[PDB]
Amino acid sequence: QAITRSIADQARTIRIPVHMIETINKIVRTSRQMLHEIGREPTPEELAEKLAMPLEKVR
DNA sequence: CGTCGCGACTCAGCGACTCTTAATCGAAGGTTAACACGATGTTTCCCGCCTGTCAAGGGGCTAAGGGC
Repeated sequence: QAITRSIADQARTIRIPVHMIETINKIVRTSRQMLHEIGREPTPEELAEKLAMPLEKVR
């Protein structure tokens, strides 16, 4: 928890927030699982509904 | 009358900064526990004060035409 709490801040050079880091990690994990099971890379508009979040927020 | 007890000695050894001078084209890949109030900003309208139209009215100044 401390590494994930600190890696999410002092790793991007811009100090991305912890919740945004976890959201982008969830997005990349969903994209990886889709590439592994479904097939080709999904569109960014599809990842918004794949995680049950706003379509504009994922963009 | 020898050496060794005890001292320096310089020799090796080990580390370490630059790669002329202008130029042939711009970006560049990964790492994947879950949730919760709280205090902290973010973003919309909504009136407050104020700013800017053109208009209406008018008068006052300027000037042009007519009469003696």
